[PDB]
Amino acid sequence: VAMCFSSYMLAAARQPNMSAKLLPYCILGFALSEALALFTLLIALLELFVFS
Amino acid sequence: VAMCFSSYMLAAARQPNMSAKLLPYCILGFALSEALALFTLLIALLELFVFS
Amino acid sequence: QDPRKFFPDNGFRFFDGPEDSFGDGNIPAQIILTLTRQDEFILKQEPVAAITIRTNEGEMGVLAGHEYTVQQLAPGILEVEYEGGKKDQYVISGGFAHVNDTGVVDINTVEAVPLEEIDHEKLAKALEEARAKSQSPDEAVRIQGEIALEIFEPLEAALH
Amino acid sequence: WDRAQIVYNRYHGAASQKLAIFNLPKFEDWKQKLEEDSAGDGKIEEDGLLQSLPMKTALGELEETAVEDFYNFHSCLAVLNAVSENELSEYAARIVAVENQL
Amino acid sequence: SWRDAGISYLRYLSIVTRCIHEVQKEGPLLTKNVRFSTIGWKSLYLDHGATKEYTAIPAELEKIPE
Repeated sequence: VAMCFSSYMLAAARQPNMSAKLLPYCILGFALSEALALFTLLIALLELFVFS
Repeated sequence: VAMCFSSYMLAAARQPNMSAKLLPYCILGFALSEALALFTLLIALLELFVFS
Repeated sequence: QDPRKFFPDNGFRFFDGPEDSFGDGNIPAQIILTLTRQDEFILKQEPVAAITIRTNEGEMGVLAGHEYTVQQLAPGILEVEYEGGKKDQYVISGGFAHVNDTGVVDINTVEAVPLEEIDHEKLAKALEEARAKSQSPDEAVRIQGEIALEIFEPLEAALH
Repeated sequence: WDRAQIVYNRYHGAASQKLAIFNLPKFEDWKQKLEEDSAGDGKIEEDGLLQSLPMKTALGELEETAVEDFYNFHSCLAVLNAVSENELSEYAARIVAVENQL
Repeated sequence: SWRDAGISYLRYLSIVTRCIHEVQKEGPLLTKNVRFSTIGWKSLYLDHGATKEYTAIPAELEKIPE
């Protein structure tokens, strides 16, 4: 996550006028990384609240 | 996964002209780096719901 | 009044700069060097096998097809290596190296003298002067001695 | 200043000492144009002009103080070439303006 | 170092050049090169009718503009 956002910052610092075109890709990678966490978070919540 | 997109930002910040030629490989890496995660999740979903 | 009797030329247009290339797909075998002191070249587009520059980040070494990079030259020595295996060392006073992917180098400097035109005896005298100048507590002399010592130390290291 | 037009005399030959100009931009404007032309693709907008997009990226790789030194160094070389060319043009046109006096 | 002292990159280059001119051997090349470091120039500006020096930017390299 933070790698993605940090890269956006450093890229815009290297090329500000490109900052609008790099922000989409950032979000994409972000969400998908976060999505894995959610699945890792799904199991940990799927493993207690239903299983006997 | 985000290492890939972050690197694409850094490259497009270095050479924006090349951005269009870099986006495939980026996606390509993401199409497979994420797949392993699925192959790590499938077990956890194939381990529980079918084994008694 | 005459309607713009004069129409001066742009002086930039009298020079012939390299045109950078994208995706050419060919690697040069030997670079085309061009070293310039204040205004006059010492070398004009010479074939060269390799070259070695000094910077603040450290010493770099350039060969054919080196990546496009533009950067300072720290005041020190500069080694050129021709295809015949011989070498040529030049002392410089700052500058900017402009490298090309196609294989072109423009090392624009303020001075360029071979090491052969320098004597260690005359250098030894300047060393203690610059050092004691660095010792004197005064901003006018300390910085000057620091700069002189900065240029002299690589010379004292290289002549040995 | 926002633009510096260094006028000088170019020595094309002993019988040809024409005018010439160096239109130097301002540092802040030069940096902004460098970024705006480094983003987009490389397309010359004037015949006889060279593309320098890789240079305008690699200078972005270069730190700030070094870019200011790049600007000042190259402007200094431009001024120096102007002074040398006018020196030679003076010494070449003086001969013509002296033989006609004779 | 010299950076925050106020002197520019170009005066630093000229000082390094002057040092290189000091150390190098006696010969024709030194005769060509001493010309490229020696200080002879000035500034001047016209008053109502007379000349006057603009000594705010000095030629000597040790000094700092103000």
